[PDB]
Amino acid sequence: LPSESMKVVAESMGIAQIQEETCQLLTDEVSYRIKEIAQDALKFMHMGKRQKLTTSDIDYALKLKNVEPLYGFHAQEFIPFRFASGGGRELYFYEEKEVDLSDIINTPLPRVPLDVCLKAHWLSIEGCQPAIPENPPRLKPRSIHELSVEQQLYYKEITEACVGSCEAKRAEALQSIATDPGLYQMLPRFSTFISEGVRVNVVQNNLALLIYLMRMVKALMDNPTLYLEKYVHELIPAVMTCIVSRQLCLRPDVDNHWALRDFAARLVAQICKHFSTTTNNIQSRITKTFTKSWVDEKTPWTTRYGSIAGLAELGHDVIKTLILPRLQQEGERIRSVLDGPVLSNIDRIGADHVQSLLLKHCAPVLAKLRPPPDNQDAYRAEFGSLGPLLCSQVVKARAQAALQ
Amino acid sequence: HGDQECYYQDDLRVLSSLTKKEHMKGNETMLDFRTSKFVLRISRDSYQLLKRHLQEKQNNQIWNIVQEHLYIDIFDGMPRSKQQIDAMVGSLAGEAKREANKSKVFFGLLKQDPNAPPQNRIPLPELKDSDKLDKIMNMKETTKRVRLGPDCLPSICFYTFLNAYQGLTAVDVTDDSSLIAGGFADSTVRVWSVTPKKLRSVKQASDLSLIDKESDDVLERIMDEKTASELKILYGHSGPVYGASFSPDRNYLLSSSEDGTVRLWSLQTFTCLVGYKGHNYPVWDTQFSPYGYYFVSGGHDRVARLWATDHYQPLRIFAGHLADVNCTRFHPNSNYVATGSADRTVRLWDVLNGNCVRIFTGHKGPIHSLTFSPNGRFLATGATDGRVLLWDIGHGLMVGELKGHTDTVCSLRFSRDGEILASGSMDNTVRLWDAIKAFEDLTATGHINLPENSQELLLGTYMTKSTPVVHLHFTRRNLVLAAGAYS
Amino acid sequence: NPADNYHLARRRTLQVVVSSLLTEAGFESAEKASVETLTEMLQSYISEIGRSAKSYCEHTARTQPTLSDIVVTLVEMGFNVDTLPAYAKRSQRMVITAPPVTNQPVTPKALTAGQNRPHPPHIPSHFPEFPD
Amino acid sequence: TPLVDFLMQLEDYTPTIPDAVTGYYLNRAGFEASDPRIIRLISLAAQKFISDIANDALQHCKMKKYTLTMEDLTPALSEYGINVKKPHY
Amino acid sequence: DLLADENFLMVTQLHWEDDIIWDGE
Amino acid sequence: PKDAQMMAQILKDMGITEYEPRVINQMLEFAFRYVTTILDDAKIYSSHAKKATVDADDVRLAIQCRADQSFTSPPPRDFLLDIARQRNQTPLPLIKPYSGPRLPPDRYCLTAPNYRLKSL
Repeated sequence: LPSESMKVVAESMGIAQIQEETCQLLTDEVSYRIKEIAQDALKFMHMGKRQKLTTSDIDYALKLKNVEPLYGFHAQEFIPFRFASGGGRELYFYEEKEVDLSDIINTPLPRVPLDVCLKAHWLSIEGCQPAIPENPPRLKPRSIHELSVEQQLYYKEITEACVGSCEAKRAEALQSIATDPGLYQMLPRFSTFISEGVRVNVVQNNLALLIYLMRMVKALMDNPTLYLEKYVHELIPAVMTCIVSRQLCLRPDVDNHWALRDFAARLVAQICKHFSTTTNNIQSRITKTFTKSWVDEKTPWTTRYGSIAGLAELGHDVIKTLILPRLQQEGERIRSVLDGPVLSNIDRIGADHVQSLLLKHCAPVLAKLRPPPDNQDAYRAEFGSLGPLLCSQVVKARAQAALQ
Repeated sequence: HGDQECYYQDDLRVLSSLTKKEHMKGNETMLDFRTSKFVLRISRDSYQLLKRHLQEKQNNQIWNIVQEHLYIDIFDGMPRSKQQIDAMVGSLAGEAKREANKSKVFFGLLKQDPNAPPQNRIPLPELKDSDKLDKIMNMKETTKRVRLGPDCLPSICFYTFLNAYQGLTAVDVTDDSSLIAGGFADSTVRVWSVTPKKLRSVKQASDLSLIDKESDDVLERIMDEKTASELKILYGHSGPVYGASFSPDRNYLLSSSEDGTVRLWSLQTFTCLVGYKGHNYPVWDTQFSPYGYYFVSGGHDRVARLWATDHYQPLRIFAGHLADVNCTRFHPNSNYVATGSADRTVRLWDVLNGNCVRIFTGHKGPIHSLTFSPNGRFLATGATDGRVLLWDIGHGLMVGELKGHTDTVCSLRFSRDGEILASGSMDNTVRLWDAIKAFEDLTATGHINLPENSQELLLGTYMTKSTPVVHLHFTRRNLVLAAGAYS
Repeated sequence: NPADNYHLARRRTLQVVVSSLLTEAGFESAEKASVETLTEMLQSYISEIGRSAKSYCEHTARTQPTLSDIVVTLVEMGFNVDTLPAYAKRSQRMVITAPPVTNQPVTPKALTAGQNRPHPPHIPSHFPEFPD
Repeated sequence: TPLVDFLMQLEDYTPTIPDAVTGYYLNRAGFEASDPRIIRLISLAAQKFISDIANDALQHCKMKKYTLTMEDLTPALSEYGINVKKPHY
Repeated sequence: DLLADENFLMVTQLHWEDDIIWDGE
Repeated sequence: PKDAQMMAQILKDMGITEYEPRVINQMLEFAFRYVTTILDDAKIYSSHAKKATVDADDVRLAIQCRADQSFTSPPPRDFLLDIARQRNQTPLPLIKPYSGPRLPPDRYCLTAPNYRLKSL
């Protein structure tokens, strides 16, 4: 240790005018005791099998050398505090050095973790390591398929379970897709089965077939082992079709699910724009297709509602800028559905869903950038769509923020 | 200090702190280094050049330091190659004399074997009818025992400790794979049943007084069903429990810890019975005898004690090491105790007379694992250099070095037949070595010429998911068990 | 992180205890280093009656400590035990809540049920089944 | 015997320190929770020790209230024979 | 950097939006 | 910091690559505790010798009178080898064949009726 730190300590104690040989005598004695303890604290690190040298190793190394592990305070009578340590304090250099005494009481205590249990598994089966989650990772000859027959049978069982005849079968197959480590090298056949399926499954609008395939896409995405952005060029136009397509079946009975089909598709769409991101290829391409779906005149209202759902779930900054200028076209579309008597078509249902989603999204956008003053009739400057009900939604959001 | 060998780097930094006299007067390791003699095994072809440079009076003072502080043990040999000298050096007082490794060692098993000791040499306990009932069901397991070899590689069943936020410091498994003990840093021992049979305590003394003995099933009528768990926690150590050892009759758990006591826990009442206070210092290991009466405990005070579960004081003190006795292992005949240590030596100790009969040097780090061959003829040792050195016991000359592991090899075991040595380290790997092709060849020179058979002796590596392999166990049907505490 | 929450669930419970004991006929808004000092003396005090009352009972060949082992333990720390019935009956006495449990769901896993393969005769039935 | 009559009145009276926290630091030292009233006396004896220091550091703060400092803990623990240390870093 | 493998993956080089079935009939 | 960056070099010179962040903070807390008990005893020894300046012989006295009490060591090799040969000369005792659970005398074991208070 440096001697110019030992003279600062001495003159801040009342011992002034110390010589350099007196001061060098202090810094070779205490630097030996640090070296004697750190060599002795490495014994507790090597028998604790942790190669870490935690803060408690010096507490036992001090107690071994008959020195109290008491730090920051030394009791000359020893009777109140013996060789038991006080685990020091939580330290940071960047601390506040003054807290309020009721701030420490009102904070929630951390959760005591689970107790130690003994689980057994298999490192090796007769020499081979299994891929369980407890483990880390002139005629030309007749060729063999690159899948095994156990793997091909597994693919057949998982695909016949993922078409959702039974719900428990689906859910396991979805978890099996979500965490099989060896599901690479089978992934082309899964991507092709998804893509091909949606395209011949929108020829007749079979909603379950589609809701099961979208859940299969979601189960494919959250698997951490497999490399997906080689196959996302097949995955993205499948989800795009699910959100922006018309429904060939009866829309009114399942339009509630249809909103969820567009709900699940817009979730996985913004999750795909969150991952796999490079410069100006994926997110901007689907944003441009969503905007030209919106600005297109005389749309199908199923497509229009799907395009709205897609443009709505894109995050914080997207919605505010995109909706701002449109504050009139949406209202005019709602007014046309209202005026024309035609009720047996799906136009009225599409209009109500679109208006509710646009209004609900507007409430956070308004709650997010501006105070909640004049929540009664100022929204009449924005054609009076949600008005006081929008203000009530903003108030509910403020109450949720207060609860947080 | 700069022109020293690279494996002395942790030794010199303790010396850089030592600059005063009173700093060294309370170290007690350099105090014993200053009074002992470095052994320094050299050949007679090189000693003639050394003594022709020291007997002259031109130097006359470095020769005085040599003949005061250094022993020199001379042996006759062809000169060893640099990679053969590198295999058998690395210890303070290194490369001990051949006159230490020439004593007669009874390395054979008990019951003719001429290398076997008599049954009345060490007073071993009787074999009871419940202990004779154990060996009847033990040979039913031996019927299903597979011959492992280099072809039928064994299956490894890893018993990982999942949460383990108190640090797991000690594992032991019973000889039949029925119990698994865990020594933890929160000063607890935790017994787990791995068979589908919950851990029961015996009934209280009021309940045993109303039942009768004799009968025919009193080993079942006394077990309390009110107390039946898959886990029993044992409290009473005031420190992290470093050793854990079962008795061969599946009672009598042993545990040693930082507080300097060895504790004998019952497995019928699940309480503590005795606290053996002989060390004032952390007892780093303990093990029962394979016959279950004696036990050896090695601690920080550089001795290993021999206890008997009947005396509060030890019977033998094995006091020749210069650093901490890290490991203590009994021979399969329990007449000999191998104690690895932190001064890079492994020493066999006769239970009679307490004499060191073998000194095995050649490790570069502190020895953290020892195991014996089931023949009793060989001894595998592992240390922090990642080297598994296979020693003979009747000869005591090494050269067979298994050097596949990277970090500290903390667990070794041979197979039940002896066909495979399993090694587990902090590299999170369970390596399997061919323990038949390693001893196939097996003096007047003290060495057998080092080969590089490590690549040929590897059968598999078996990387583990972030989990240091603390224990390795072989089921009696030759199935590898391992326990790790996933980090 | 549930690893450091093994220690911080009980040390930050002792921080609420000292913050509740320095408010009873006393302070508000204490210094930060003065709270981690006093809760370090509190943990070192519970750990010292743990080690010494276990030592006094095990000296008398017992395993669990009675009342007579703690009233000799507190005497050897200089406590004056007789003042403790008056301290327990305060009107300012408060109770600090115990810390929450990490496994709030307890059993939230549907699991993956797959069975194939049996056991060779060197593996008993109580070891885990061979996987798919 | 007052202290036996006192401990028999501790099936009620949750103290200031919880028994899940007092019992944690007792289990760390080998003391196991046989009787929960035994924990509440140790939790009361550890409260009274900290309370006697904070009540005597208040007298060393009135001469120089409203803030507990290290220069108030220093003369308060000096009659106890405990030399407290300033971090000085 | 324009020779990076991703540039050539056909998700970043194909107008796959045109595929999404818009009111198929 | 100044003195905390030298503490990370004392550990790295001892080969300690991995350590907790609270390890440096409490070795500095021990090093501060050790120098304020050498220098506290140094001015006690200076007032004994009646000199107004605490010079280097006072710190030489306060180091070697604190190292004579605080930092002890295990037993020496000439002490361990004398108590070994005094103990290893005694022959091993024979074992009674059916004594039961082999234990020390009951005043050396931890097996007592182990009472507790009646709840009332």
